[PDB]
Amino acid sequence: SGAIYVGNYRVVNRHLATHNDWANLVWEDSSRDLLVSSTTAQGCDTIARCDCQTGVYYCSSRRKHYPVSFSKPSLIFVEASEYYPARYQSHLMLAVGHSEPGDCGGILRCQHGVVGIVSTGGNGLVGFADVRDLLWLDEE
Ligand SMILES: COCc1ccccc1CC(=O)N1CCC[C@H](C(N)=O)C1
Ligand SMILES: [Zn+2]
Repeated sequence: SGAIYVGNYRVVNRHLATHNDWANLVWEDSSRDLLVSSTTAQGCDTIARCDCQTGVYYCSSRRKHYPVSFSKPSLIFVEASEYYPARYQSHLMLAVGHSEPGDCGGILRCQHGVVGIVSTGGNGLVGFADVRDLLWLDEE
C-alpha cells in the first residue's frame, strides 16, 4: 500500500484505488496501473522532472529503503493476476530488487523528487509505474 500526495492530488495504484477515489477522479489509465484523485488538503511531495536511472525505493515487506538502478519507462508484459488479465503495462520501469504482493504503492525517489510507485514484482525483480511525464501534477 502507499500513495503520492502532490498539491491537491493523490496518486495511487489503480488496482488499489478506493470507492472515494473513483468518485473524486481526475485521471486514470488501466494500461499504466495509475489513478489520480482530488484531495481537500495540500500534499508535500515533489515530482521529479528528469531522466535519472538510479534512486531509492521503499520495500514494505522488508521495512527497508533500497538503492536501485532501474530501466527507462517501457511497455512490459505483465502476467495475469486477480486485478488484470495478462497484458502489456506501459510506462513501467524494472529493477533487480525484492518485491512481494503488498509492496505496491512504495515510493521510488531520486535527487529530484518522486519518480514513481511500486506496481509489479517478479523473482528478484521490482517494477515501478513512472509519474515523471505527468507534468499537469505540478499545476492547478
Ligand atoms: C509489488 O510486487 C507485487 C508482486 C511481487 C511478486 C510477485 C507478484 C506480484 C504481484 C504483481 O506483480 N501484480 C499483482 C497486482 C497488479 C500488478 C499490475 N500492475 O498488473 C501485478
Ligand atoms: Zn532525477
